[PDB]
Amino acid sequence: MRHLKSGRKLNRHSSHRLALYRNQAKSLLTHGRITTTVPKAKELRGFVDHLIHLAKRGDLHARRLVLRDLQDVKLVRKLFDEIAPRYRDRQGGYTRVLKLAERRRGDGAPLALVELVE
Amino acid sequence: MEAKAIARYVRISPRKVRLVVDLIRGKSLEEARNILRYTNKRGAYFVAKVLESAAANAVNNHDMLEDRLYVKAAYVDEGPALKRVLPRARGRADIIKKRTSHITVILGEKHGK
Amino acid sequence: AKHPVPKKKTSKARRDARRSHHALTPPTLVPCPECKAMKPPHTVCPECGYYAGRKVLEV
Amino acid sequence: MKGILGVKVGMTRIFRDDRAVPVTVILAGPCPVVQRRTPEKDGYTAVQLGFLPQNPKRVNRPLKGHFAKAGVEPVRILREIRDFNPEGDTVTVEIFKPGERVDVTGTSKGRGFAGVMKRWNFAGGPDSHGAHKIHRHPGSIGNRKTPGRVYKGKKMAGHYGAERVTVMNLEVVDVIPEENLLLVKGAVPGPNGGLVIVRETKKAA
RNA sequence: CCGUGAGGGAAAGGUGAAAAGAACCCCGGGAGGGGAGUGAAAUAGAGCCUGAAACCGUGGGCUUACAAGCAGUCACGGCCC
RNA sequence: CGAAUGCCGGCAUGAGUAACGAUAAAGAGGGUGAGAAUCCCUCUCGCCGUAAGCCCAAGGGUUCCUACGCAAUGGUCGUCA
RNA sequence: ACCCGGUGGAUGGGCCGGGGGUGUAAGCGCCGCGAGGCGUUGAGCCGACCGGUCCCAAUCGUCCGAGGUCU
Ligand SMILES: [Mg+2]
Ligand SMILES: [Mg+2]
Ligand SMILES: [Mg+2]
Ligand SMILES: [Mg+2]
Ligand SMILES: [Mg+2]
Ligand SMILES: [Mg+2]
Ligand SMILES: [Mg+2]
Ligand SMILES: [Mg+2]
Ligand SMILES: [Mg+2]
Ligand SMILES: [Mg+2]
Ligand SMILES: [Mg+2]
Ligand SMILES: [Mg+2]
Ligand SMILES: [Mg+2]
Ligand SMILES: [Mg+2]
Ligand SMILES: [Mg+2]
Ligand SMILES: [Mg+2]
Ligand SMILES: [Mg+2]
Ligand SMILES: [Mg+2]
Ligand SMILES: [Mg+2]
Ligand SMILES: [Mg+2]
Ligand SMILES: [Mg+2]
Ligand SMILES: [Mg+2]
Ligand SMILES: [Mg+2]
Ligand SMILES: [Mg+2]
Ligand SMILES: [Mg+2]
Ligand SMILES: [Mg+2]
Ligand SMILES: [Mg+2]
Ligand SMILES: [Mg+2]
Ligand SMILES: [Mg+2]
Repeated sequence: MRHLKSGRKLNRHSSHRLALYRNQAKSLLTHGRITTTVPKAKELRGFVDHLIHLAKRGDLHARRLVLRDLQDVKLVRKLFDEIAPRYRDRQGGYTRVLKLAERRRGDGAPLALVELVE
Repeated sequence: MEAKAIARYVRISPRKVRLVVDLIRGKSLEEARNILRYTNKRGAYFVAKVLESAAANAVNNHDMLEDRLYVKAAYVDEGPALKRVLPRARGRADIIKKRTSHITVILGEKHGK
Repeated sequence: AKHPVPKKKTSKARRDARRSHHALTPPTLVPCPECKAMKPPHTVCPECGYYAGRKVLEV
Repeated sequence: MKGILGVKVGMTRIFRDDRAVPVTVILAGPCPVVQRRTPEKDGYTAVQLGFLPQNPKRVNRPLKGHFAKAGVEPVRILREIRDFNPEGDTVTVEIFKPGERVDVTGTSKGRGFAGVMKRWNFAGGPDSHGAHKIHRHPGSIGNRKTPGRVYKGKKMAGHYGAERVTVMNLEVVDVIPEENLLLVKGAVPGPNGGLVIVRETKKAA
C-alpha cells in the first residue's frame, strides 16, 4: 500500500522538497513562464495558486503568510499590486501547465511549461 | 538504382544502435526522418545523420527524386572495440570494452506505379 | 564474481530468445494543426503548435 | 437464493437495546433484471442484474437493450445470482427483512507485492543478536537432495489482496427501502465505492 | 612497463612497379561516407598483400507455439532448388 | 594436437544485468554553441567554517597563465578541464 | 496488467461548502514599571476524508482491425 495518500515525494526530503517549491514559486512569479519536468510542475500549481489566491484576498495577514514562502518584499509586492489584480474575477486555476514535445538530452526527461494563465 | 551511406567507426555500442536501425528499415524516408527525430535514444541521432546522408547521395549523385525513395536496406555492423581498464576492489582491475559501430543505410526508389 | 554463478554458457538461441522482447516500438505521431509538420500528441509542438496560452512558437 | 448488488457506503456504529454498534451501510439499488438465464437455453438458473443506471451513451453496440428494462443499461450488469427467480422485474431491496442473515462478496483491498509475514504472518527474523539482513525473510524453504524441489503450494511473497473475497453469515441489522440502503455487521470486504454483492446466507435456508 | 632496490622485462615487420596517398562537387561541426580522379588491380585507400576460424550481422529457402530434449541416426512423407 | 586448472592472441556467456566512489541539494532566467541537466553569467536554495578556509615543509615536476581545440583521458554529458 | 475518465466531461489540480486537526492568528485597544494578562475570537491556520463548481489541464488526431477451408 501507500493508498489514498496524495502528494509527490520528489526524490527529495522535507526541507529540500519544500525549499524546492519556494524556489519554483519565486521563479514562476518573476518570469511568468518556467520550464521543468512535467511532474515538478504538476505540483507547482497548487503551491502557487495558493500564493496567488492569498493575494486576491490580499490584506496584511495575507501579505505575511505569503511572505513566509517568498521572503522577498519586492515581488511579494509586485504580486499583490500587479498579479493579484488580473485574477480578481477569476476563481481557480490561476496557473497553466503545457507539456513540451522534446526531452532533455543525455538524460531524457519529459518536459513541460508553466505560466500564469490569462 | 540505390544509394548507400555508411558511417564507419561511430563510437557507440552496436546492440544499442541496431535497436533503432530497426525502427526505420523499409520506410518512407519521410516516415523514417520523423520517427528518428522523436525517438529517445542516443542512437537515433547517429542513424539520422547517416540516413540524411544517403538521402543526399540519392539526389546529388544517382538522380532519385527524393520524395520517392525508402530504406531498401539498413543494418549496423560491429567495429573494433576500445579496451579501457576498470580498476576493481582488492587490486582486481578489469577490461571494460568501449565498442564501436559501422552503420550502413542504403536507399531505394519507391514504386512510382 | 562470487557466491551464485552461471552454471552454463547460455545458448545463442536462448539468448536472443529472451531478447524477443527488447524490440523497440515506434513513437506515437500525429499531424500538427497548422504547419503540415508531424508531432506527438498533447504537446506544444516544435512549430507554433497550440492556441491561447503562448505556444512557445518558432516566430 | 436472494441476490442483489450494491456499492458500499461506509461504516458506523448504531444503537439497539443499548448495546451500541456496528454497521456497514451498503445500498442495494434497484437492480433491473436484464436477463434470466434458463436451465434449457443455458443449463442452469440465474438472473443477470445490472446496477448503477448511468451511461448517457458510452454504451458501444452489444448493449442488449433487448429486455425492455435495459433502462439506459447500467454500468455493471456484471453478475447474475444463481438459483434465483425474482418478481421478474427489478430487485427491490425489501427482499431483505431485518434479522435475516446474508453473505457479502467483495473485491478485497489491493496490497500489491506483499512481503511474506503479511501475506502469511511468517514469524520473520530476530531484530537483534546475530540477525544480518534477514530481519523479514521466509527463512528456509526445503530439504536437501531429496525432495530437491519446492512444494507446489509453498507460501511466498507476491500480489496479495484485490481478490474476490466472501465473508459469510453476516447479520442483517436493518434496511431503508426508501434509499435502497442496507445495514450489516462490519465484516464486509472491499473499499468504499467498490462493488459488492449480497446473497442470502448459505448457512442453511 | 613492474620493483624501494638488486633485478624483472613486453608487445609491435609487409599499400603500390611508381604516391600516381585520392583535386573538385555533395552530406556532415567533425569523423565518416557518396560521386569524380590515379592505378593493371581501391573488398591494393593508408586502424592498407594474402586474409582462415571463433564471434556479430543483413537478406532468401525450409521449418517450428499439446510439446520431453547427449540433439544424432534409420525409414518413410511433404515444401524449396 | 582436442584435452596438460597447458602457453600467446582473438572473440563469446553471464547482460543492456551489478555498478557509475560518501544522503552537503538543488531550482530558474539569460548567454555561447552543429550540439547544453553537466560550460560562462545572474537571482534563489543548501554544505563546511580548529575546514570542506589561509600560510609553510616534504613530495610531485609545467599540472601555472593565455590563445585555439574535443578523437582519446573524465565512471554520463561536455562548447568545459 | 486491471479499472474509471477524456469537454456532448466533474478525471485530476485550483476554488467554495462541510468534515477533521490544532487552541483562541496578526493587527489594534485596554491593564501592568516589566516579563506578561484581557478583549476582539473558538480565532487564525488548516494534507489525504464527503461534496459542489469548467477557473487550469484530459485540445486536435492517428494506427490497427471480418468479409467465414472442405463432406
Ligand atoms: Mg498514491
Ligand atoms: Mg532539516
Ligand atoms: Mg589499492
Ligand atoms: Mg493498492
Ligand atoms: Mg519480529
Ligand atoms: Mg540488521
Ligand atoms: Mg543449503
Ligand atoms: Mg571521396
Ligand atoms: Mg590486393
Ligand atoms: Mg606483393
Ligand atoms: Mg587485407
Ligand atoms: Mg503443433
Ligand atoms: Mg528420430
Ligand atoms: Mg587426446
Ligand atoms: Mg585465453
Ligand atoms: Mg540477472
Ligand atoms: Mg535487477
Ligand atoms: Mg542499478
Ligand atoms: Mg560521484
Ligand atoms: Mg603537460
Ligand atoms: Mg588552468
Ligand atoms: Mg565522456
Ligand atoms: Mg572513474
Ligand atoms: Mg562550441
Ligand atoms: Mg576556451
Ligand atoms: Mg475535477
Ligand atoms: Mg474547511
Ligand atoms: Mg490577535
Ligand atoms: Mg456543472
